[PDB]
Amino acid sequence: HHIEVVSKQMDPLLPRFVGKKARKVVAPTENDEVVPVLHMDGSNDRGEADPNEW
Amino acid sequence: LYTPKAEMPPEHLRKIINTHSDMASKMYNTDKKAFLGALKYLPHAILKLLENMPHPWEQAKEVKVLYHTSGAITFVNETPRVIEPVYTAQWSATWIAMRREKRDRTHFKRMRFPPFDDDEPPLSYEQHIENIEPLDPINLPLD
Amino acid sequence: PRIKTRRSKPAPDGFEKIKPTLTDFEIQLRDAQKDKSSKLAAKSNEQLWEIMQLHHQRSRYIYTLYYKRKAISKDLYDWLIKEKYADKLLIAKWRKTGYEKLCCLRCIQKNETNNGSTCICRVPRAQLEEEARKKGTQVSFHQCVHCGCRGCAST
Amino acid sequence: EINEPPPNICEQCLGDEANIRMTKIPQGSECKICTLPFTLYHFKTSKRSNNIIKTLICVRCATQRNICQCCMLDSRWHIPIQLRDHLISLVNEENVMTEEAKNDMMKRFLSLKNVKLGGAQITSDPSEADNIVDKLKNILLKNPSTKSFFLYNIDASIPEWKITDTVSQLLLSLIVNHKAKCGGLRFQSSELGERFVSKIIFIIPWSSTAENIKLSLSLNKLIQLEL
Amino acid sequence: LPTNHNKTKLLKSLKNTKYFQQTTIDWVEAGLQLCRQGHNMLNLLIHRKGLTYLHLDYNFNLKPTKT
Amino acid sequence: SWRDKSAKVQVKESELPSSIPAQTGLTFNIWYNKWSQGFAGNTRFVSPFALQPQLHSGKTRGDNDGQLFFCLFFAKGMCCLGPKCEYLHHIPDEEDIGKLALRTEVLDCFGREKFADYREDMGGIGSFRKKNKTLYVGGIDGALNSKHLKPAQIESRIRFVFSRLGDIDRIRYVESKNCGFVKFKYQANAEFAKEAMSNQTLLLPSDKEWDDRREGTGLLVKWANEDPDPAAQKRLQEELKLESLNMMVHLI
Amino acid sequence: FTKSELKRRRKTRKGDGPWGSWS
Ligand SMILES: [Zn+2]
Ligand SMILES: [Zn+2]
Ligand SMILES: [Zn+2]
Ligand SMILES: [Zn+2]
Ligand SMILES: [Zn+2]
Ligand SMILES: [Zn+2]
Repeated sequence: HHIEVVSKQMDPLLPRFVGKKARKVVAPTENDEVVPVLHMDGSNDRGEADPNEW
Repeated sequence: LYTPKAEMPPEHLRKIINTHSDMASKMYNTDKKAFLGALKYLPHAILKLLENMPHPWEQAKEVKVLYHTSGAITFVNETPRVIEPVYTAQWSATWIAMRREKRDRTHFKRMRFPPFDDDEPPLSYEQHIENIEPLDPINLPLD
Repeated sequence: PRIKTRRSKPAPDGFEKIKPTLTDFEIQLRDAQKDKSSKLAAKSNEQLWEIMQLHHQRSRYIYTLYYKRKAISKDLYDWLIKEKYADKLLIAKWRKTGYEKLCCLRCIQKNETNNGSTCICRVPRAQLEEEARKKGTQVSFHQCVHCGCRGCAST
Repeated sequence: EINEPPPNICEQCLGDEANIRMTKIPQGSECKICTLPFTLYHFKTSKRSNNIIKTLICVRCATQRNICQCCMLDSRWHIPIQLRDHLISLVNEENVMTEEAKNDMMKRFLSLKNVKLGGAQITSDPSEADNIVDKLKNILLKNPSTKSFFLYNIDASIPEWKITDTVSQLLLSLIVNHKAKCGGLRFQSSELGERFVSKIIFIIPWSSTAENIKLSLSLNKLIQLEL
Repeated sequence: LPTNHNKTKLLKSLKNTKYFQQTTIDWVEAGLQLCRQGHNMLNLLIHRKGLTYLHLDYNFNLKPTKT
Repeated sequence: SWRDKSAKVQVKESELPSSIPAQTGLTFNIWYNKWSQGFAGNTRFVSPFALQPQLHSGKTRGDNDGQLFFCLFFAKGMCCLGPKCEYLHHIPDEEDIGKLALRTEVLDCFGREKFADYREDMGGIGSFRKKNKTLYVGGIDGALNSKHLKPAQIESRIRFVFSRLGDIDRIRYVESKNCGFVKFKYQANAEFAKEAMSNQTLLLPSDKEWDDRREGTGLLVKWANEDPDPAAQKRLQEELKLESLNMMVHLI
Repeated sequence: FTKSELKRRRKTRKGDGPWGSWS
């Protein structure tokens, strides 16, 4: 089925965009796909001797 | 496919303005928003109105006007243009007329300001002014 | 009708005949101008249309006097136009074929109308009737919003 | 933002015209669900039809519910969203709801998520819809002139409209209390009453295993009276 | 130096729309109507803000009603 | 019948009331049409007019057109446009309900959009999310100017009032809660009544407090949350199932 | 359409000129 879209010109007194009113909106993250965090190391001698200093 | 605007009956505009003095219904709820919107352009309107001040030799100057269908604003569309030397001549005549008046009159009553009190509203142009005839303007009598 | 200045050229001879006719119109307009506090919307619009139709009638009168009846002098007519007892543009439209009858100028501006097209009042009643019959319904409207126009009466 | 999503309007709603001319006010209202600006679309279904149809909800909301943007009905079956969710809950499952959060902030948040709700996941893919339909299908298979009566043995579930319409078919006023079942029927004339009676769960005296029935009536009546 | 590209004036823009009509009104009428209009505008704004206790006088001399 | 005659005017716009209610405060607020600088005492009052339907109902501009919406002011019994009104002037019936059944999901019979949620009172026009047909009827104490009537008397009068405006699914008065629950045949009907008897009087000419009807506070006709009572819950469920069977058979 | 039919039918409007009643 077919139709013609139009933009009716409105009175240039009334607000152009009646909708927008500076809403506070929290965003959903939408991290639906999982992603790794992937570091390759294994320090034991220096990695355990250091914390006593750090 | 263009055509000019409708030179409407000014009576219509008057009626509209009359209607929008007692505004207190859900009828013309969006017209109030219109009024608020019009504050953007009110200074422009003011400028136009002061631009077409009738000069002191014009008795009763008409002017073309754009106006919102809800009477939220009344612009003075006409630009007040004049033949420069002619204009100078007119002002010169008023300069000499005014000067003459100053010469002759023993005392010169000035207008009290402001003209109207805070209780007194802006009187309707139709009810008071449009009936009564204006006094003679200033212009030195020419041979 | 504007306000009589020094710059107003006074009315020529044959105005004394017509004065009381357009006087009535003026009076009506005065009656039609006031805070008739119509809480309602449609009725409020109706008042406005009363002024509009009245204006049409006054202008229509002068047009009639000038053109159809062929009574008043040209100078007088000109004076009337200048003073704006009758709208000139409307008269011009009337003079043109097709708009012999025409409520007002606002009903033939295709720019103002959201659909790039004239006021439905300009559609001849017969056509509308035909349309309705074809559809099944009746005449959906009775007068447009721009003026009180139950058909604009091209025919 | 850019007008990326198109409007989601159904057929029945929109009307049977080859070409309508609708208008779009962008950023043109807060929706009826998630209080959130969206491109409001609207149109008269016919030229001379007085009722405009405006797009109540936002496109994201529409997608989310998988519905029309004007009807608030499923775009497939043209039925109430809640009802369709109930149907879906019934066949293939036990529980499918589409919970709208009734708190003004949270609703916005929910709307923002690109995730279909319970029933919407079924009705989006047409294959699944079809499957659901077929499963549903499978699942399927003496006149003293009183003008004023006192009717008894009234099924608890029956409404007054059904009663009065039935009476009309057999032909006024009516009083029913589903607690007592003392159906205090009254006719607009006595002649009409006569007509009715002469024309005759219809237990009917003319006051102005039936025993057990009377008892059941009795206790119920008593309870009603105490209320 | 006036910039030339912007040849869509305000009045012209307004003229383009339907929501304005034009009439020949006396300058005094224009004035009075614009005072009335302006007054209505400012009062509408003030009331909208909520602060009805600021009474506009018709002479545009604003003052509070109450303490 | 309504269709036999043209609709009379409820009240001429001279007789209509102004939009300046009661001076509840010290000053009037132009952009709101409410009052301000003081909210001392309750706002609500009793409707001067009422839909006497047989004396009023009839043809309109709408009955010519096929306008699908009924006149709010008809329901309120104060329409100042009688036959010249676009919105209709008669009690909703199966024919008209059926006619607008597509659109009425999204919005009322008064052609105004429903919302996500009920207004916390369940007071305003219904939510789209529920297809409720059940009006809560508070403020009967106020609606009768503190007339110590019988519960039977109350329920009967209520019946007389709402049965007149729409086909009833059931009514039940509650002595212990001093209120009604007035389930209707159709949602359109429910909508219509809910406005038609909002702020109205339960009093009658036979009653002695007839001239004091204005001075009290009118009927609080709101929408009803479904009962906690499992006796009716089960019934509701059954009904839902039945309806579902209908539509589901209709899909093929 | 006959122009006399329009002549008879434009007097059926109960009002005069631009505003007709047309019942
Ligand atoms: Zn016109
Ligand atoms: Zn027109
Ligand atoms: Zn016309
Ligand atoms: Zn739809
Ligand atoms: Zn939304
Ligand atoms: Zn009405």
